[PDB]
Amino acid sequence: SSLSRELVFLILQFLDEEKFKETVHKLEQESGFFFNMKYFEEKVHAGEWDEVEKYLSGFTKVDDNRYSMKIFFEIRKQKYLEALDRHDRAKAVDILVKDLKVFSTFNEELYKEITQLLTLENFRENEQLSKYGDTKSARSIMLIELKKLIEANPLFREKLVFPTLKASRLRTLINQSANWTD
Amino acid sequence: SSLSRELVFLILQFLDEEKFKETVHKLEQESGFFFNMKYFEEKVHAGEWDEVEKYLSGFTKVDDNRYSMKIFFEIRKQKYLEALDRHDRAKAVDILVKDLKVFSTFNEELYKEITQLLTLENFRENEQLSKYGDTKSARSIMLIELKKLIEANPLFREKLVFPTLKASRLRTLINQSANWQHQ
Amino acid sequence: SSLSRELVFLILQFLDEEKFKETVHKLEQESGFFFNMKYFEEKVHAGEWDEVEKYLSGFTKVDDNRYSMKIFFEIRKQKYLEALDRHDRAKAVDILVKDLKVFSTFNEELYKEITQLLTLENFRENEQLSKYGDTKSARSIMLIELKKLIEANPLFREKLVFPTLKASRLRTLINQSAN
Amino acid sequence: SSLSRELVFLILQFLDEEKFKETVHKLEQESGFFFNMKYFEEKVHAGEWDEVEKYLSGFTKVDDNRYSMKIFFEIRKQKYLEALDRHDRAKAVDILVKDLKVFSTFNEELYKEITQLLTLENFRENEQLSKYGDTKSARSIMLIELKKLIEANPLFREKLVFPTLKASRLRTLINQSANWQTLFTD
Amino acid sequence: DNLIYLDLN
Repeated sequence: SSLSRELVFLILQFLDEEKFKETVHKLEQESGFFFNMKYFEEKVHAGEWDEVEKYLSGFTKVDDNRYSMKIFFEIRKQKYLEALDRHDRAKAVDILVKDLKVFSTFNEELYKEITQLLTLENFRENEQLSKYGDTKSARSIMLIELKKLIEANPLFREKLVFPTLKASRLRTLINQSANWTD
Repeated sequence: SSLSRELVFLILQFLDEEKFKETVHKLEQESGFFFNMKYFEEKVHAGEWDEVEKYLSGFTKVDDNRYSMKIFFEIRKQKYLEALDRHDRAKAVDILVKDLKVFSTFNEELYKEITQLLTLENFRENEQLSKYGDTKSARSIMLIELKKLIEANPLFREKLVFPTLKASRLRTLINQSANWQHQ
Repeated sequence: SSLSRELVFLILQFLDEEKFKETVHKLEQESGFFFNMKYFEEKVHAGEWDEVEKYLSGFTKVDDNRYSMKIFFEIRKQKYLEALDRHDRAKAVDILVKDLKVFSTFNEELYKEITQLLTLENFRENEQLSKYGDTKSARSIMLIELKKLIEANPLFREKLVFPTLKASRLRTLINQSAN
Repeated sequence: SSLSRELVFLILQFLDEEKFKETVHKLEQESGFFFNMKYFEEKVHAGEWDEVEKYLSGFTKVDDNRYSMKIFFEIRKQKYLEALDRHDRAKAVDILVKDLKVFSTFNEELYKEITQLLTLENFRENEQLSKYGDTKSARSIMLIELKKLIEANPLFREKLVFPTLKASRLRTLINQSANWQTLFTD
Repeated sequence: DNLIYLDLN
């Protein structure tokens, strides 16, 4: 219902005021009603890729449309690059097969080119990546793209803005029920 | 406030009814108001020791009292044992020093005796652990010991039972509010 | 001196007769005078890859010529595919970079082509590798190749036959000295 | 024969003079007639415990007597301690169970004490191991002990000194055979 | 001002 939906938001407001950080974002994710930009942003910077994909998965799947396909590919690209940078070529190959391979069907050559970064001494030998700066510069610069990709995604375009309402509305409405457990 | 407190339960009830399983337990945890027993068991059987320990953290720390201390100990011991059984001694060592070493001060001889299980071809050579049957049965027999330890713990004894009330109590109160006090 | 050279063979024969298995071959490798084809055959079947290349290095470097160039290539290629078979993708890569990458300058596309075998469920899905059976076969059908390659290689061609001589020739010449 | 045995020494000399360093040592090992002390010290300092234990295995097994038993024990202990130093506890335990677990039957309680060194932040917290200085110093200081154990061991005591003889003795006898007559056939 | 094909850069 539309009733149920707007109750979610009230509850959300409450949790945030009770400093229940985790519970807030599990709700956002499971309800799919509000995508917390500033939360997403923070998680990207931290390199929490398992959580990042998990939170996204509450709002869209990898193959839903063209926007979210690139959003995912982009994350699983950076994940693979950092793996490469810390020279953990084991985790890279794992990433390559489990995470990046689903995008090969669409782009067979691109996948081969991503696979060949494994043999380079430093993947910045590849000219298209010679500008990749470090972990921190690269995540933020990727984050910028992601904000755009999300805000242009139709599945998100109605969910990014938290409807503004009075401080502690849920406590006040509960108070109206007490004026009117049990 | 007790107001805010009870408000959480209404939410907890709303969440459960909307099949927001994860958010339910995240609130159970962070609020530390209700301890879902059926969830805990489900996780102990699933061997989600990380989640299990993370869920207990919302109620009690490892050194708060004697009951909680044995609770954590047992879980880490079991984690330790499952590592030995898949012959991942590397992981077993990591657990022995990272998690279990905190209990060495209280019982030096037990830590040593637990330490020495690494050097065994099968830790069932120790007669006290010769009754480890398999991963399922051992989690099960331990789970039953854990239920006892929790239900006795003073920090938990008043947070085990969910206060009974009307289905969709929050949706009722809110539907009241759409009717109320604007008229 | 050629004196010193022929003295080695005496010693070799001496060493073989005394059942000093490791020493004989260290002597072979370090002196580079005789290439023990049966030894080699044994190691390549047994999959002792480090040891096979160690032994070889006594007789030829990777870039010495066309033939020895392919010989090291074949060995390293198998060493790689074997790693893929046992699903050890770590070692598969480690070999791909440390061992195989030296040939990529010579054949870029072939190297890319070998790289991409990592992302397959089973590398026999490459139609040129669709006849790879099991380790045991693949080792032996490659051993034949090596044998032809070595026997054609100039740096080996005059070192593949052990000069036949009377048994314990070294103990007899020692006897001539005590007399 | 003692003949064959003494021919080994000539070959050894020759091999050494031909700068065939690796072959020399394989012979010493497999024949078990001469134990190269300078070479042993060299590989112990370098820490090649796989090569060190392989070299000894040409002259003795781990349970041949008291001296050799303790020699293998000291080696494997140091291998275990170094693993604790680079904090590779994975390998430490591997060593403890594959290499050091053979000495438990003989020393039941020492094994428990050694085992408990894994749980320590730094094994020098044990008083008996509080003197372990760096890798270089402890290798060196243990080498000293090994030398004493090797020189005292009955299986080595007669195999420690290379019999001195005229240079290229083997090249000389070959020439006497050529004077007496390729070398392959007369 | 946006461009959503897949590539390295």
